[PDB]
Amino acid sequence: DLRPLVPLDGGRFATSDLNDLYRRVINRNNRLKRLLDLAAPDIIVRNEK
Amino acid sequence: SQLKLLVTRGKEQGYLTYAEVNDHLPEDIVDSDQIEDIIQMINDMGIQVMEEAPDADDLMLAENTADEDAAEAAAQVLSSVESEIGRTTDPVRMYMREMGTVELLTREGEIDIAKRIEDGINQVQCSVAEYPEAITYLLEQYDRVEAEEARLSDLITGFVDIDPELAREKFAELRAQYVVTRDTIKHATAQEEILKLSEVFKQFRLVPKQFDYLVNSMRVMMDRVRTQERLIMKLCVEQCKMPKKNFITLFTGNETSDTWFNAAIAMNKPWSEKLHDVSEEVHRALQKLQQIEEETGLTIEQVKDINRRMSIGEAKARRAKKEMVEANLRLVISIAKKYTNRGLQFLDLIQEGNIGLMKAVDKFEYRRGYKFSTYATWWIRQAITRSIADQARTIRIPVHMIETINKLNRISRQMLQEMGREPTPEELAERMLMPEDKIRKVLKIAKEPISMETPIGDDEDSHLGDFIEDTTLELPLDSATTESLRAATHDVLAGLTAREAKVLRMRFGIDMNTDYTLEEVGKQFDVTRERIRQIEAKALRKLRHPSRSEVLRSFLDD
Amino acid sequence: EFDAIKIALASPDMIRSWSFGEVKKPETINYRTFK
Amino acid sequence: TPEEKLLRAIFGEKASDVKDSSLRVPNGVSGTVIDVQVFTRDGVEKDKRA
Repeated sequence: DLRPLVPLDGGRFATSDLNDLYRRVINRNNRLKRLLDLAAPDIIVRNEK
Repeated sequence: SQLKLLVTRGKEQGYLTYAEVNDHLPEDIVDSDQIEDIIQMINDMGIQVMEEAPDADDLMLAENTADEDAAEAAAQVLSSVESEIGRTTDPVRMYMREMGTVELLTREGEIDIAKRIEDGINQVQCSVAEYPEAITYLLEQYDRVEAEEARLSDLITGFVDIDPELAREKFAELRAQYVVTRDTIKHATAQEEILKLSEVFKQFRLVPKQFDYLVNSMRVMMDRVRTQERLIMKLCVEQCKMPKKNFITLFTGNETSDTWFNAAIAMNKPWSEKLHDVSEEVHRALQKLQQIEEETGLTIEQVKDINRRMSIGEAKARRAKKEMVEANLRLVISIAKKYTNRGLQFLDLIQEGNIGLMKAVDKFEYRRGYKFSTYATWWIRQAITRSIADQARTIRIPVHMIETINKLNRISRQMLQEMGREPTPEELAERMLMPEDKIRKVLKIAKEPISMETPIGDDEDSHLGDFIEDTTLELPLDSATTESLRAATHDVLAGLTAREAKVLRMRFGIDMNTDYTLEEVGKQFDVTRERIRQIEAKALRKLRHPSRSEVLRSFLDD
Repeated sequence: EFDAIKIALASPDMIRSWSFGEVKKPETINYRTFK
Repeated sequence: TPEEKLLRAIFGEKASDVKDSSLRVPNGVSGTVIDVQVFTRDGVEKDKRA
């Protein structure tokens, strides 16, 4: 309720930008989780971290 | 020192233009990212770095906070970045920099590093197939899918030879090879019999999951021995100061019976009497070490050579396949430049490409002899567009449903000119064979919808969050209506006696958090829910009357 | 009721203490039921 | 809520099950209706006024 996803008229929506920033962090953390699960070469994991 | 004279001139006149910084930048730095990082470095003093000649009042109105410690550490920075030229923090630029350091590969270098991968996994399979309990698990697995508990031609990839009868032929080959070796252990040709037993498995073709199961199951049976090798050395050399030449000679090389340890409780040393500290500890490791010997058909030092064949062969090929992965990083960046502006950031498209690039290498077959830049281009076409499908919109759309819009975006653009002015929605029921409703909900779906710092604007610098109203709150007219209804019931229920008001307080949830049922209220008074239903309907009819419902009838919205 | 407000650095154990779970997927809502 | 399960059992009138998001004149303005235009989607048929 401090970064809401309010349903507007006609099917349209409206979010806050913190949703995009938290989505970026969750994406990069899940991908880094896989890249350290995968024993990847160190340069792409350096770039991921 | 020139940027120090820029600091001194800015604090000496109260402002900086773009001309003064651009005249006091050094000669070595070029592009506009680092110089406006320097503008931020001088701008949070703040000496008011703006475009033109500033006004007259707005140096006395604009303020200089906070002197001087932020300016002290900024002087520490700005007098020290006058030396190196290669400093930026952007992962895209530094990624280009640390990506150019890896050269490409030839065709011949690619296939020979591929055969380095092939002989590396061959050395891994040489270390795997040199162990018997994997093939005992292979026996019992073929036994359990002889009942077809799994699918065997999916459990293993047939064999490297399509047909279950030839899959029965090579498994009838196994159980005959297994009994001419294990039954004739009693040690001249028995290890040569395990040798012929090892040879017949390396032409069996399996699934990596049914391969990786026996690898990791002996991995926990390997580091347990490496825990045992820790269990001795953590408690001999430092616990008691037993010298490691007693560890190099007595344990290392023998490792098997109870003679390397428990005979050293009479070396007439401090550490020899100190083995009573660890005599009962490693007696648990004196059995569980030989328990592993009861689970291999060999000795512990022969297990130390088996996984060291496994580890070094894995460390060769995984480094070899990453040497192929690092080589084709220039390929992936060329692909992700074509998929860029469809929502996701540039570094995210690339890092999903190297994920498929690592997975393309694991399934690449150079025996087909095609180039690798044709195989991995399929996976990066998948994995970039899949993460564009999965992880780009704030509302996640399933992958095929994106392809429904993408086909609709590709078709309705084409019928914008092939039809005339506009394409109608009901016309799109004709072209694509979606019947006017599974085409309509495709266009109902929004697109990364709207920010709520969206400027309306020029009202009070008001944003779109200022005008969205909450409907799920409680308006204080309805709430005091609800509160006065609570007391208006309490006065109408003050007109009832002990029993009938109480059932009407526990048939509904009046000051109790149920709403008991007809039998449950009749459970309290041992009535079979019929008189309870009547005495509810008696009291309900009792509240039906005028000058009994003169306050409550007004409480209904009429 | 509180009489003072104290500022500090958040302990990682304290950040897990405020939490009511872990966010693992970057999905927001259901896209169909808006759930 | 409770005290509605008792009130709607007395008069027996059901929950309306639909809500009344309708268009009304805003507060204060008294005027004369001089046009009404009904625009319909093509999938929706019409009504009598349309």
